[PDB]
Amino acid sequence: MADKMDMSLDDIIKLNRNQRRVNRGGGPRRNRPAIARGGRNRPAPYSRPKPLPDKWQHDLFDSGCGGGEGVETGAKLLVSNLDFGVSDADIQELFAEFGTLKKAAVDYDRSGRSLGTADVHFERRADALKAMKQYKGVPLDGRPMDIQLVASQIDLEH
Repeated sequence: MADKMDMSLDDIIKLNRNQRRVNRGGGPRRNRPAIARGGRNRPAPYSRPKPLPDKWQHDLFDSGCGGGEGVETGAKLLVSNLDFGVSDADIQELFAEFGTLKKAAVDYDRSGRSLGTADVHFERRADALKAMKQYKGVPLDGRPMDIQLVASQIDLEH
């Protein structure tokens, strides 16, 4: 067997499969309340734990959080419907007309080059959602204007 040490491996099989790693308690049985270490007795007020019965959404982000990275919940708006000479300040004035703007600068897109398409950034996702619902489909010249949300309200996506 190339062992000459354990000798009876069959014994190991039985002993190791029926081994006990905690002879100071434990027991894989559903008889005694399994508090584990710090479960149950921690969030419980006194009567019973309250997992937030009026939870508006869910524990997607958490039951309650308040952090970030500089972009705690930044909203990126995509906009497309202009001419060519559209600059950052230009489209910024535009979405300012659409509300308090933080930053908005233009991009060059699938149409060859310039078109007015821009990146609009706000701190609020709903403001962006309203933006991408309200102004989306709204005619502006011979065609309706485009405005969609990216990396913002998409936090629901899992």
